[PDB]
Amino acid sequence: LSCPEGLEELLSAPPPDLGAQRRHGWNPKDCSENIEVKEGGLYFERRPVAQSTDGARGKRGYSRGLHAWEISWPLEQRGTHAVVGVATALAPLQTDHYAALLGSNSESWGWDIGRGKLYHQSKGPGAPQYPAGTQGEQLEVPERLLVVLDMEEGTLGYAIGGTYLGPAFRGLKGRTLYPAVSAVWGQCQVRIRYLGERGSHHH
Amino acid sequence: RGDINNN
Repeated sequence: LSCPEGLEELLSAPPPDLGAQRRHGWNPKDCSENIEVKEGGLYFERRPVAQSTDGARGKRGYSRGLHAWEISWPLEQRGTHAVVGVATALAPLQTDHYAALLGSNSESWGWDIGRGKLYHQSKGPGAPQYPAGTQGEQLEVPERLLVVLDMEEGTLGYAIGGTYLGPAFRGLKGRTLYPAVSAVWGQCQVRIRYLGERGSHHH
Repeated sequence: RGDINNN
């Protein structure tokens, strides 16, 4: 019942086709040097570079409306810091140590899918659990999760297993935000599947 | 390259 207006309808619609998936997928021209974007955007692979955290942005920045996408991140390919969220065009996408790079600054917001913590302007210590509460605490992030960006309310939230888990972050209005992840695992293959948009004020 | 994160 905390879902963005329009999300249920957006998710029930026929999914965007492979062309749309590529168009809204990872950007080969906007990722870490240590990442390769494959299949025209459908997934990326992080090369096995030591002492590096590496990010990617989607090709398309969202300034309005409701957008959603599915991230597929194999359970065995997460390593010590696997973070899923969004970033402005200004967020850094590489650093020379293993860390929750996405969410470590003012330009990025991330959920640590290993630890369950939220990062925005955070170096890690003290970061809050999401979703809050006992159900939320025991939640495991399976291979697939949905990322939901509501630019009318200015929220980012997530869904697993058919259930929206609530807004994770507020304070996103008046930005242009891109799908983003940060990864540390050699040879991880992280997929993005765009699920579409509802551009109108109430979606 | 053989480290904790498969590098």
